[PDB]
Amino acid sequence: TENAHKKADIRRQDSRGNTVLHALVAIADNTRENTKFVTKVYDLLVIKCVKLYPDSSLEAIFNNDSMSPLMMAAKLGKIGIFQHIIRLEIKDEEARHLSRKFRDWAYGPVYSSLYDLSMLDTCGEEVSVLEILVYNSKVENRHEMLAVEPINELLRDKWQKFGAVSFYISVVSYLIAMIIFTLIAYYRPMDGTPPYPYRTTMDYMRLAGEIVTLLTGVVFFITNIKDLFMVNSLFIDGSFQLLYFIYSVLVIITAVLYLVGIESYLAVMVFALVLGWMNALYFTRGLKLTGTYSIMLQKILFKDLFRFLLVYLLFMIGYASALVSLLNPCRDSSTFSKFLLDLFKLTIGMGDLEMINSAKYPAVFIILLVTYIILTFVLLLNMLIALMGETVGQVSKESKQIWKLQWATTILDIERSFPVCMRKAFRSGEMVTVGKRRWCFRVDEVNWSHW
Amino acid sequence: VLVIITAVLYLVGIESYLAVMVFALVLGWMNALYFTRGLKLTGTYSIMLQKILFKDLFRFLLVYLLFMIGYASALVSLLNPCRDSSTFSKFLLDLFKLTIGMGDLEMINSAKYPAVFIILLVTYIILTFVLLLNMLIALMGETVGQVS
Amino acid sequence: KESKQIWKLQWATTILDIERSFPVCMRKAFRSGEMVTVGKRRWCFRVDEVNWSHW
Repeated sequence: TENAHKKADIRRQDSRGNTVLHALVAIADNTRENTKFVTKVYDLLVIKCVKLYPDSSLEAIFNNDSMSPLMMAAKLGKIGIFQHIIRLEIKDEEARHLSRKFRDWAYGPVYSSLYDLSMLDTCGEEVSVLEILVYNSKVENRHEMLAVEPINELLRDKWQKFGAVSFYISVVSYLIAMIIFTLIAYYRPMDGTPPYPYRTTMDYMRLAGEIVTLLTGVVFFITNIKDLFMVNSLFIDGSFQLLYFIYSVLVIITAVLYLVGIESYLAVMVFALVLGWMNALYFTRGLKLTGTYSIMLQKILFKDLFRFLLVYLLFMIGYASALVSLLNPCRDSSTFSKFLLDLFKLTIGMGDLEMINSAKYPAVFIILLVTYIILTFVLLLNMLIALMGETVGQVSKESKQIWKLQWATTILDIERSFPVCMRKAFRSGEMVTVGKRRWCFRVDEVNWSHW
Repeated sequence: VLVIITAVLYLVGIESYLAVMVFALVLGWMNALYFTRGLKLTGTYSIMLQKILFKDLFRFLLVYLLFMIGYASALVSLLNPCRDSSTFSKFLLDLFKLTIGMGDLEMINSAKYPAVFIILLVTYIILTFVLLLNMLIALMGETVGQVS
Repeated sequence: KESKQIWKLQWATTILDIERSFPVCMRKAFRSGEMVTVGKRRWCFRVDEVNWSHW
């Protein structure tokens, strides 16, 4: 840096557009020794950058991906360089305007620290630190990395302002979807021959409600099966998502049955109406912030019972389609309806069959039915072993990791939902004029030492 | 529960109250078998469990009975012609029998609409089977971390 | 303890049973390790390390 022939420009990038600080982040192995000296060099360079260049700060220079060294440390999952940039308080008094941690007032036992929300909550900027902590970083250390000092309180800021509001809208917006469906059901003409001529304007009004009700079930149906291939118990516990799925299944079944021409759609249609008002009983919990261990369990409960239903129904269709292929003489195209009807009844145990006479081939019907029990009984035990093989070893760690992660994940999805006008309204942090003014955040402390 | 049910039935006018009345009498002398333990002072881990067992099975019964009343009251509303006021007694009687599996029904003929009756009954199993697993997950999601 | 023992054991157990399955001709093909001429040459294996001590 200081020489007599030619100096070294600290601001110089590379072919990757990275400066001297970014290489320090890239080698910052989260160990004992390596987290030590990188904090020494990081303080050394920036002060030297200010002393040689008072106009520009070395942190300001971005990359080919427009990344600060603080922005980069979230990507590569670095902690030691992360916790030092956040806890940045420089004694040099010339590189002071870029210091991060401050001391407001020190009335004895109570210290008033002050962290800047410079890049943590980018209100009207491109991309934030906190967004990369949630949306982009795939490093395991993101559970620890959210447990740094300001972000543990920064996430509690916008949770207190947006959590109670967004939850109450979700309760009302579900009630809107129910009252629509009540007006559909009780105002049906009910002749016995569905569908209907949709020419009456006062019947055209309730016709619009089928667009609202059905497509809401369709969106919930196709996104979750995509989310399976590719349980937010904060608001509503994970038992609701399975139950609302069963609500979603019965709607699209209902939509078929009056388009087939069978007038018995009315039983299923009011059936889901009973559940939907009784699904509202999960709204009475309020809001949950303390993580239990059953939260990770109910994902796998939803993961495999949906697999349990599809392995059921494909087997019932497949075995029914199998038995039609045995029929070499003509057989009739209406037999597959009668195979599948007589096949569902056996699993329940109705015994109201139409084709299959168990008195005809008894020694075969039993040994298929006995093995059908054994197939189903093991798939039930695959549920319990997958739960017992989960609640033992590392559930003591991960259930307090994803719960912290999902709590941070949802509140930023709420943050993306608001427009840019309402974004500036409930913004945390205050303007505190320090130096020779910024949007920093007030943090309280209590300490009995340091006298 | 069986006492207040008993008190209704001889005020309705139905003389079959006598079965339920002596039924709870059998339990009450057999409930005395929990008196033989003595007194417990050492805490086990099942003590906090049995609160949630009582917490949710009471919820499990109310989510049952409100669903049975609600679906029975639903099917009366389908009846646009006159229907009769005594049909709701016959809907609810023929609806309890399906969950047990008596098959002694009076109105609902499963031979009439078989493809609908099954897929409602299959989904009725799936509704009940998950609510049973909500018991076990709430117990397994309790006896691990901080129950110690 | 044991679930992270037999899982390590069975992971090693199966891959050697796969190794017994190939003939002697295909055995030499995907052989790990390299010839590094050391001394006054052998089939050794390269291992990386990272250490900030030892200066």
